[PDB]
Amino acid sequence: GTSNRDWWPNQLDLSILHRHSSLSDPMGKDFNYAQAFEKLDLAAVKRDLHALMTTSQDWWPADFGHYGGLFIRMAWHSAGTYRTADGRGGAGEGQQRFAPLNSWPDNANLDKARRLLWPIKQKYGRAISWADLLILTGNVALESMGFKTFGFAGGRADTWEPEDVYWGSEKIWLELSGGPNSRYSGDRQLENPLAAVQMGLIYVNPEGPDGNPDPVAAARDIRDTFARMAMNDEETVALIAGGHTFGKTHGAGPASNVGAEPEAAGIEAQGLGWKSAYRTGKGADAITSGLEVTWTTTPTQWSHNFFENLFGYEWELTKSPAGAHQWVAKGADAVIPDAFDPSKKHRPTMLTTDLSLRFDPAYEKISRRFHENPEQFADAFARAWFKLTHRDMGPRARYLGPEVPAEVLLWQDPIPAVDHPLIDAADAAELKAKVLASGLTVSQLVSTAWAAASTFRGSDKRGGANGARIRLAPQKDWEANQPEQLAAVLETLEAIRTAFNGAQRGGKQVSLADLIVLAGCAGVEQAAKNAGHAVTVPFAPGRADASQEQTDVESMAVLEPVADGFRNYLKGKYRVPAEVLLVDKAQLLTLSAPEMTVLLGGLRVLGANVGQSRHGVFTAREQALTNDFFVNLLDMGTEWKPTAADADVFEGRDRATGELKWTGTRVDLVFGSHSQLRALAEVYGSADAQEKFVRDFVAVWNKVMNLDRFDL
Amino acid sequence: GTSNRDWWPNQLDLSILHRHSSLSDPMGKDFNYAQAFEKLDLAAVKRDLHALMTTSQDWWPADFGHYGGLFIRMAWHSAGTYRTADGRGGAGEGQQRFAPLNSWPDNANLDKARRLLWPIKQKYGRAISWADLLILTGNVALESMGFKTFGFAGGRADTWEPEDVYWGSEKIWLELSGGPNSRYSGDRQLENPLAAVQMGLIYVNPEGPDGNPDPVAAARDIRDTFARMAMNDEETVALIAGGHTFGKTHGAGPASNVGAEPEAAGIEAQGLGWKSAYRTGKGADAITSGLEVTWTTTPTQWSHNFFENLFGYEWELTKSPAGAHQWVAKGADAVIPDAFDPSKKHRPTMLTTDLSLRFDPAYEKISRRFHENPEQFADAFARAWFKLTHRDMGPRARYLGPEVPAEVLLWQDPIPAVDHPLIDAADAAELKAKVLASGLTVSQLVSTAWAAASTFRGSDKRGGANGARIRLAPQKDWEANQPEQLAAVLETLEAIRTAFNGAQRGGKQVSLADLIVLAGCAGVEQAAKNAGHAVTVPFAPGRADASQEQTDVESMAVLEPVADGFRNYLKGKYRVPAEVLLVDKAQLLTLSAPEMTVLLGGLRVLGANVGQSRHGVFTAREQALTNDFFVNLLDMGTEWKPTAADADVFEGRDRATGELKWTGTRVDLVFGSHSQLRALAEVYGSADAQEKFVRDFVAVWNKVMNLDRFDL
Ligand code: HEM
Ligand code: HEM
Ligand SMILES: [Cl-]
Ligand code: NA
Ligand code: NA
Repeated sequence: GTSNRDWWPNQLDLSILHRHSSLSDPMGKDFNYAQAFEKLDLAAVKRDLHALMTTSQDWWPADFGHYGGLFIRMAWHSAGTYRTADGRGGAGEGQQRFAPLNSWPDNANLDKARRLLWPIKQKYGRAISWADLLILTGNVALESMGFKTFGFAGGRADTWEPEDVYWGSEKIWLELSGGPNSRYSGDRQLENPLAAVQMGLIYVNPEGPDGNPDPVAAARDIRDTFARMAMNDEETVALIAGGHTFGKTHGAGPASNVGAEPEAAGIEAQGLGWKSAYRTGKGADAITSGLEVTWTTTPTQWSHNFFENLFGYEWELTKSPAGAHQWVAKGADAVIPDAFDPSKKHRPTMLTTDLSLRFDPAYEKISRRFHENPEQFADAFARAWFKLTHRDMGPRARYLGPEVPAEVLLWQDPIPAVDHPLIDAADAAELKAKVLASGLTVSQLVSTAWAAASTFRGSDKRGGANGARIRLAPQKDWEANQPEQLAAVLETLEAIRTAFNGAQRGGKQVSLADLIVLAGCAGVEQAAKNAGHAVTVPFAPGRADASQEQTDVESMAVLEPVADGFRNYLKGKYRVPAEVLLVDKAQLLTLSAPEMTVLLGGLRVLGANVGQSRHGVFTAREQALTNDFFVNLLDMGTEWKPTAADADVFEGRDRATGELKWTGTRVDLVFGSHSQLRALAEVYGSADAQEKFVRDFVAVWNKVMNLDRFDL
Repeated sequence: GTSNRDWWPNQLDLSILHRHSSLSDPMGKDFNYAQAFEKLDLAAVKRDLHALMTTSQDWWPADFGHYGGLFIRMAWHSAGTYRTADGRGGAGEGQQRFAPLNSWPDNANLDKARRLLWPIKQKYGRAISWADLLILTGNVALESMGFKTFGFAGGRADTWEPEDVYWGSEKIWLELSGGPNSRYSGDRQLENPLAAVQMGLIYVNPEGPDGNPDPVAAARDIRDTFARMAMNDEETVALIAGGHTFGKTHGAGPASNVGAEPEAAGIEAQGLGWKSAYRTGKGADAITSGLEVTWTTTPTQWSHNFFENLFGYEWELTKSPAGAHQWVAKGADAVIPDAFDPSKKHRPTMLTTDLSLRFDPAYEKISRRFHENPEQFADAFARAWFKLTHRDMGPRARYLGPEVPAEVLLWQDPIPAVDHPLIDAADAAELKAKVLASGLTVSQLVSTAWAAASTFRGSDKRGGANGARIRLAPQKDWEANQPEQLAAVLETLEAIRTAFNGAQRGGKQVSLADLIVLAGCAGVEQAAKNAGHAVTVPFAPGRADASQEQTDVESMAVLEPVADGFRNYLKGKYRVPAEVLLVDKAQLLTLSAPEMTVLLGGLRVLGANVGQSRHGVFTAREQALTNDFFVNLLDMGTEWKPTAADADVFEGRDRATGELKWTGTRVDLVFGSHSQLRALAEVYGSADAQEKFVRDFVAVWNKVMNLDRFDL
């Protein structure tokens, strides 16, 4: 059947805003995962997982009689899709069990790992999510083989359909770089927001860059992709050598033996894939990557044998039974045990990418330190394994269960505890009146609260107004945040705060983080009053102020809005049309198409635009909350044309007289162009819509102010 | 960006079950269109629409100074997408304003017509839908130009995104037959469920079949496509001759002047398309179809001039100014007015498809009768226009406002009024005990109530258990309904009815329609009891029994289920795989994926399979309501393979011993295979899910029993 996407392959896709509907969710609308998890007997789950580690199924026999290695790779792959650029991927939604990730070549035979866990998932039911189980299983694998983990948090709710993610433009799995859809340009520059070298890989090609078995060149791809997944040199070395302390690769015969990935397989495979015609198809005959490497003398026990082997031998380029590049120890004894035959032993082997840890000069210093000091190695690995598997879980308030680490980590963007009484309804009314009496405008108050709250992204639950980090480096200097206007608003608000907190009894006080949001609420109420409408904007106190010392300035760079349609802002020119970037921004904010529409039309007439640009400001009563944006956009008395200067900017002229009435961007005019957005704009631009516009605008304003409020 | 559809273009699409969520809907979840429409001043709207008819806009000037013809085409095209095969298309959801229909070639310049209506839509807001306004505007155009309509119902709620319709497989607009995705095979057989001859046409090609100007062969396409839109010979002639009493076609210059359709046009076109470089690009210079035909000497007034011209001249094949085939009257004077220049007159002209009404022998007799009896033409056209424009609105109980015709029409599948007290909860408990004491089994009761209720489709709101049509021709004879078993159940239930109605005083009686659904509910109660669960199934009385004379046997044939995965039924072998037909059926029943999953798992263990097939009956306690289907399907102890005889039947064998445990169809095993369906099966197959399975099943059972209950 030919679809709208076939006919008009470049039209905006709004479906990404309407995923995760009550319709697709088999749980009741009242289902609370946290409430179910908090009654889970986690100790009983961990005992079942521990017994599973050494209970081989004949449909996928356990290497060395232990599934630990397989389950560590499973949990590492669940977490390893994460990109810092947009916070998409990671383990936080259990997306490994859906398309496309369930059928990525780098996830080959993790279908077997997930099937081994069905009996335990079945036993504990809704009290443990697949998303949590995949990570827990990884932890129990490590614990069962003598490794002390840093801890574990539950709270990853299951999802019921594929995340809409840009994974790249290539039309062939594992396509080498330099093709018609190359993710590389210039001097091997990987396109944002990608964090893997090839379509269907987690980070890098274990053979080396585009198959070239050079460990030095491979090191470059390792550093670049791992930085793009929030990992520095020390963390990267600890993770790779930590993982490759356990288990083995599978390359027993030619890859051409392996059949269809799960999403392409027959219905009778019942959700499994990569069926191999090679000998038994499994166990001693398994083919996964096409490499055949076993790193250590005890693949089912924690050791420091990975670095002993890395540094204790010289390495020779060789080929797996499948014809993949890999390395073997020159002049070595057969010291490595076979996975199935207790009478066979093998020489030490390494991947190109393992030799990166010795032949990259910066990696070599860390690898030597970890070699000489295996206790430093074990602590770095434990901290990195925690960070990897929790990086997208959001604030510490979301962390459930008895194994949550007490140590607060810089990477968590921590919020101090609140140790004092909160402001009540009468206090909030008093502070709103003081804000409005200071002379701060609707535009200053709405702009500032928008700038603070709109850094939130539901992809990894980073950002939001909690913390008041808008006052700190680097947020206070982001071009979109208008740093000089921002500094003047914050100076006034901080004087209001000091005066209010000075006058209080009983330790009651208000955070700047709360006052920034409450001020924006006053601005919206004033705008409604300006329009002749009395509304109360909801407000929930309880935000706290984080310090500069509790803020990683480098990690915060990825939250800079370089495109924000709701402020008619574009830092530079991009491949991607501005209207596509607007819908991407709405998805990160968790907004529906109706919520995006009403929010943007309101923000335009409140003066939220960066630099007080007139673009899209379709009103003669700026700083009044009206549906003017919609009534004026949909007026067929106005005709629109691109400017000679700039084809991304449109003039709206009286169709009769040619008089210039308005200017607008692609972000403004898409609401009068796109057939589904124009239908929404019509509802808000109708003569009966004033009360609905104000109500809906206040609702979506309050939603944005509260995105990071997991403390509630 | 490469998507799951790009990687796996044959996988099932579940997104069609999760459209029309609260997320995409700008209205509150409490919004009731019927209540809004009931408060509309319909008189005021019609005055505004009368005024609009002759208020010409410069950007699309009115032919003859009256938009009536354009608006009649607009309304005809809104209604004209309808197919009897699945009930999809039609005017009932206002889909002409969305992709792809807003951009079909046959809908060229109807973007101008919809834009002319924006001021009226704006003025009345949510109190009149686009869907109601398109039809009402058609009605007012006819009334303006002197034709009395049969009436008008409101109540078509607006929709907020495109409907998922199979319009065909061609990848080229207007592709002629015999291409690589031909909708024709054999002796010009049109594939079900399509009801148009080319991709992007409403019914037929106005030049003739694949552009060959033979009015006799064109008549064959007209008869076939109109039949597939529920219209017989009389209705077809009345509609074509009626429509083409008004207005004109547009082909003033070559089609190459005409630019991008609306979904392809620049953002500056603000939702309009087909911008033309020919002269002024509008009015006298307009290009829409490429044909240049004006039928009557009074194109803005009801006349008898269509059939006077048709029969009154001999016709000569000629070419429009765009190169299109059309016909001119031999030796005629210039009697037809110009649309713009009072000093120009034209000879009569006709389309190939107009001449069909004269040169097809069966049409010729109707056309001659209409020519000789113009009152019979006016009455037939008025009745056909009402049917065309209301065909997909469902039972008369949905019809709103003060212009609803009182006459009950056979095509409405009418239900008699209830004129008696209904059964109460005490009566319902008595009837259920009598049903269970009769000896009717769980399997008999569930199968019968499923057969009765599951004919409903939300596409045109035809079907359902109201009317007890399962006891009439043709439903009582349908293979899927198991005619011999059905006869036996109906006889027993009619004996219980006769005895209950005979014992009543005060006129109280129960309909067979009610008793069939109540007897199904008792069957589900009994099944729950068989499984040790205490369950009440909700029931709402008030169905009535329709007569055979109130049931058009030929119209009822299109509701026959030739595929029903819920009974593991396939009537023959189709090109579409059975799991695609299952999701298609779920969409028609208005089911979500979770609802489809629970229902099918339950029906399999209750014995609802046609012919008592063992396929998918994965329980050892048939007629007990359990989640056995899920627990057994997901059991990894079982391995599945297609049979020798039949690649569409699968055997489930113990992995260890090779013993046969189960058999299943594609419809059974897709729940074990598709990654999203398997995630749902797992919820219902978990150790904590027995009660949730029972309660979810009862909810979706009652939902199906109530689908056609608009009387509530
Ligand atoms: C440059 C980064 C990495 C590369 C290129 C890489 C590559 C690979 C490859 C090709 C395999 C073999 C797959 C098979 O044939 O079964 C594998 C196995 C494995 N990897 Fe990695 N890996 C990397 C990082 C990591 C990290 C960060 C972890 C965990 C902290 C990890 C843990 C494992 C484990 C446990 C296995 C063994 C699976 C088993 O026993 O079945 N890897 N790796
Ligand atoms: C065999 C079936 C039919 C064919 C092939 C057909 C074909 C056409 C074509 C090609 C046009 C010219 C479009 C243009 O260039 O602007 C037209 C116009 C029109 N048709 Fe039909 N039509 C059919 C049936 C109907 C029916 C059922 C109705 C209404 C009951 C209808 C009412 C109209 C009217 C009112 C116009 C004039 C538009 C104007 O004045 O702007 N037609 N038709
Ligand atoms: Cl639930
Ligand atoms: Na994420
Ligand atoms: Na329909």
